[PDB]
Amino acid sequence: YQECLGRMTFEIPEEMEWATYDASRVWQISKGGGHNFTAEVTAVGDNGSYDYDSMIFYVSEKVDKNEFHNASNYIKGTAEIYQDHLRENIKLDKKAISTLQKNKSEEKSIERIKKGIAEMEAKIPLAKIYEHDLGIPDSHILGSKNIPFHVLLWRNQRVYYFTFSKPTENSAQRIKDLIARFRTRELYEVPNEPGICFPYGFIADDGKTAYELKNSLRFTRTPNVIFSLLTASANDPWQTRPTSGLYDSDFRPGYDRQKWKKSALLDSLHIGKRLAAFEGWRLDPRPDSGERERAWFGLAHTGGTLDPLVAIQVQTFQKGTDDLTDYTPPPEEVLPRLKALSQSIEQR
Amino acid sequence: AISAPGCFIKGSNLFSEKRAGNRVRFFTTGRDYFSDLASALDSASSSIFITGWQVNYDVLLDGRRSLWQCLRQALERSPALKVYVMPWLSPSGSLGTYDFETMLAVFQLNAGLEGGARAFCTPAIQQSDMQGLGVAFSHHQKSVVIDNRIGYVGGIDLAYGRRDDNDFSLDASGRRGNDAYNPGLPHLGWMAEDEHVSSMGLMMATLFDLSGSLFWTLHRLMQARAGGHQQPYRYLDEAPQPLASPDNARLAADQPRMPWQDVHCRIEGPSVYDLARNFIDRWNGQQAYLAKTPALQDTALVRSALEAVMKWLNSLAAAAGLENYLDEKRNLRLELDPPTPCWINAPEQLPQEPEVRRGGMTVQVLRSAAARMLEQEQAGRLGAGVNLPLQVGVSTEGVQSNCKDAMLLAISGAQQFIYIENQFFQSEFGKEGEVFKDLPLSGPMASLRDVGSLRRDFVVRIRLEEALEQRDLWLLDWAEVEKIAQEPGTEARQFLKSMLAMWGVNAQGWLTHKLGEAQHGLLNEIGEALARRIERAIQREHPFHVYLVLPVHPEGALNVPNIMHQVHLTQQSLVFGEQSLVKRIQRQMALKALEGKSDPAQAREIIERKDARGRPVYEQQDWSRYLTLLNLRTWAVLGGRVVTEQIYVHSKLLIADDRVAILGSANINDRSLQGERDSELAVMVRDSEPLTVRLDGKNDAIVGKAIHQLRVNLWKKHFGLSQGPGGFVKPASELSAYLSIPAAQEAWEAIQTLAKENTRAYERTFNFIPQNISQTQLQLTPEPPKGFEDGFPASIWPTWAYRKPGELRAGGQLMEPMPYQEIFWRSSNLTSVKTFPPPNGVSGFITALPTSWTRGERNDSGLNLSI
Repeated sequence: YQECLGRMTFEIPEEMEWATYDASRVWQISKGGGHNFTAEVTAVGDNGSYDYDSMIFYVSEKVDKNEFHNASNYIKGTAEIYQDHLRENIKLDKKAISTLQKNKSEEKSIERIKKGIAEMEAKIPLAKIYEHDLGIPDSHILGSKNIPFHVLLWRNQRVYYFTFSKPTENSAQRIKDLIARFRTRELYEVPNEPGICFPYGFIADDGKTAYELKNSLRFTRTPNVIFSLLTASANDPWQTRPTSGLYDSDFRPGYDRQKWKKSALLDSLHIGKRLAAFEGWRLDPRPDSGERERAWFGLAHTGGTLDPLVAIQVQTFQKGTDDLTDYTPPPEEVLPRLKALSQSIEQR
Repeated sequence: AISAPGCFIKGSNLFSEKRAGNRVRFFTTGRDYFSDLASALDSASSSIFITGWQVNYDVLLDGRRSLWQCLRQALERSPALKVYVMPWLSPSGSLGTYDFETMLAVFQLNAGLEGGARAFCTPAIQQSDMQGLGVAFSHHQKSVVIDNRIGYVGGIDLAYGRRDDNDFSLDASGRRGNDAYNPGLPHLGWMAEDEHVSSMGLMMATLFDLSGSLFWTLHRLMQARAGGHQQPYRYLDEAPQPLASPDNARLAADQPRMPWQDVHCRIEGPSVYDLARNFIDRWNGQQAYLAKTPALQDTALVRSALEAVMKWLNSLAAAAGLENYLDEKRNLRLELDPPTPCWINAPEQLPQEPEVRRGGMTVQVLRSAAARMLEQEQAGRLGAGVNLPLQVGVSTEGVQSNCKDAMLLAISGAQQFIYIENQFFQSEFGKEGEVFKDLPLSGPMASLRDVGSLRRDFVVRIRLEEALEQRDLWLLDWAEVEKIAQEPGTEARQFLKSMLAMWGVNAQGWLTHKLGEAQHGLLNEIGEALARRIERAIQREHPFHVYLVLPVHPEGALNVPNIMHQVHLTQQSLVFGEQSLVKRIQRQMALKALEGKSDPAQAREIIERKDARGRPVYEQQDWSRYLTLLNLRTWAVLGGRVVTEQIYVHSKLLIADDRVAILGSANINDRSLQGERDSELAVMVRDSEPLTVRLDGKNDAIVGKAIHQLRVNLWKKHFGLSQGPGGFVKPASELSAYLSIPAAQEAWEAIQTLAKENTRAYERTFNFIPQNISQTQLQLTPEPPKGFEDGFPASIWPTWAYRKPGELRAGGQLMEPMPYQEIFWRSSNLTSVKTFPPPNGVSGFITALPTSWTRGERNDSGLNLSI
């Protein structure tokens, strides 16, 4: 009963589930937002980063090869539609210049519009989408004319997408090395070598290259309350902040003072061995009339300057927002289990 | 009304029924309406009722005389005149900075008038279900009825920026003061060095001349009116000096005004009685509401306030002169005059019941109102002892949604074509498509929304998070804000103003959230009405069409979160949403084209999976067979620089088979269409004379002539053909043939191609204007020769560039100034201003509507859908 995220491992008190990409959204993964629980009980931005040529990856839930094909179909359709738009611009410009050339009309702009057309046509061929093979079982690998990127994979009914913002001339070499080092993994399984731990995956390395992962967590007993785990290396090139996706609206929610009452939430919670603060808020019903609903928020983020940054964000979801049909338990009911989980976090 | 199966609305809560024998004269520009209003007021003899969303007396009617001047001349001419004015009242001091001088102008309207007080003013209080959320609601009723015989209704309220000519000119030097309307730009002029009139100066001057129940007592002293000679005012009676904004800044010479397109009508007949009954009932209801006794504590507070005001006036040695009415230079008692409402129970003021006449132009008056408003009007009728005779089918308790139900019935009864020209578009669109909750908040919106993202070290010292949460100026730390102001750095110096603006925006963020629970979704059903009619046309496979003309973006700058959220909801309703108008049309067309070899229940899933492009089946269909969404734009040269500006389509006009020309003041948002929030006056005019027309070029049709001419003139202006010589926009003469054919396809194909050509020319010249594909992407670190051809959709600020749109860990910024910024227009010495080569090939004012603007970008402010 233990799991690892990023480079840290922890012990889980009871049954748990990770957040993976939406099966209904798998095909449009080039526009990646992140993993989610369901449509409405998600968080913002659950995905991982790696310093190997500015790498980002996502993990899908159980999908099939039809959706795996639909993903590359969408990636191709994007470039197709851009080509169509580019061609219609050329058509409109040609009609405009044909109407312009009429009996010594506007001068000193024909060269301008012609050089514009020249640029517009020069940037035409680079938008073609080319597919590759690379000798990888069941991989829809894409890329440019020579430099490849946008990796795809399908193992154990999962999807692994690996994109690199700055691939060089040896991009195929680098990405095939990386996917050679890649290895699938299973829930409640923790390896014994340095690498990266994300839900249902592990890539081994020397254990020193920078990383940044974030995911959300939820007990199967209490679906109304979720916890999102944040991990990153020390002094990473992205300098991710402890909040990272809260937008100063979950800090100060709106409510009617007539039927509910709010209060601060400062508790005690030590992660690993070091002690951490817990600054948030609590929403409590008032005994004036029948009000049985709750909500609260909290965040603890000790670390980062020398050790890997570890942040825990607690967020509650109201009854009836989704398939969940249970009232929100008060914080004191579920905080003991969070304390039990937080004390068992250690780095490899 | 027998030439078509479609008839008026016929329910129970209807305010009134159709009345024939009406003389209807439509108006297409504001100038014509103002001129006709001046002439009618010059003809006025007996009684005038005025109601409007915003009434201003600074406006010029005929170009030489203002509204207050015309009204005063009417009063001088008629010794038995009776004027009642009923604007809309904001429950707070002011929602914005429109004006606040209407009450004092009506006060000065009785100054020096022989005889008793023949004029009365009564601000209108909104009335809805619970009003806790309803404080924000208003009255959108516009009407002027003259001598119970001539009435007006439309969307053009007697306000600034409404009087526009056929040319659609961008030059603002001609207009005076507050008449140069352009909310988008930061106005950078200045008028009141020594010429114009300060807004505060005249009101404190009127306080000097005199020598929350404050509004109640001010209207009480308004009712206790000194109609005799008190003082000849220079600035409004012999020296008509223009007013100014609170900051008294104007639109600069090289800054374009914002053109304004609206429609209006004049009526004469028995329906003027309908409008007069509406005004009288509302006036009586508001008087009865006023009859309630206010709080004694509030009365004492107002007494102390007026005592302090008169003490300050006495301390002002120059101001402490002489008084004669109700004050007597402090030698009299206090001001607690007993209330005495002035009803409209006089038999002269009561309109006579009009006879039923035949033919002409039948008109119906439509109202939306709340149960509270109706019960207040019943209370007013009982209190004043006034009960006008009513037709059979009218109700007085309940709710009205006459505008919404009327639009629904016209949609359900239309046969060939519909033309719409509106201001807003907010209906149901399903659950949002291409936008998801896991997706990070957009670039610009996140910059506006999050307050700790920028300068974490500078925010952790001020620690004003708790201050802004608790909403306390004293809790705001003066020491920390002063330390940050004194911190070194020009960027810090700008950051002080930026964070002051952020506090101004975010000070009140808890208006009404948990009134029940947070929900999403629009309520009114005009969009799905269009979709259902279009789908019936698809199902029967016979020609039908619908247009929509709307503004590019709502009034104001594009850096205001509520305006951005309205753009989000507009795009979701139009196209983006998963069950939008385009999606519903595409689904029906796919279902039709796939009805050959497909099981009934199976097809509902067969139309769903993707093609080789990866996109679902129904996305392959072309909706341009049922929809032509268009906007309006122009350009000019002011002061040696190329400028462009949108034409705000503020009209609320609607056409139904060239037989009906709807008009009024109901938008396409819930706040106006649902009925329980806001009140309005829309009319539903019906013709009575037949005219032949070759609508589709092959089959003859029998429609009206006034409606046909109104639509022809609307298009004629819309294409630049009606404007005068010398303009910067050439006419679209090739559409003079196609204007009269709304059912032939070649007409809409021609207009659509012209729209696309105009859009392409504008895109070639400018890049800050809204378009689909961002042009600031090229100005970045990535090099073109490597092989970077992505073409990202433009954001809500089209110069904003995205390094990676999918997430927010990358981020971006603006690469070139936006028009609402100051560095756009002001040639700062430390930088160099950017100019653009003149555009070419641009004919007409209509341009394509950008449906890839803000694609996959999350612009939600988190504020109430109602407010």
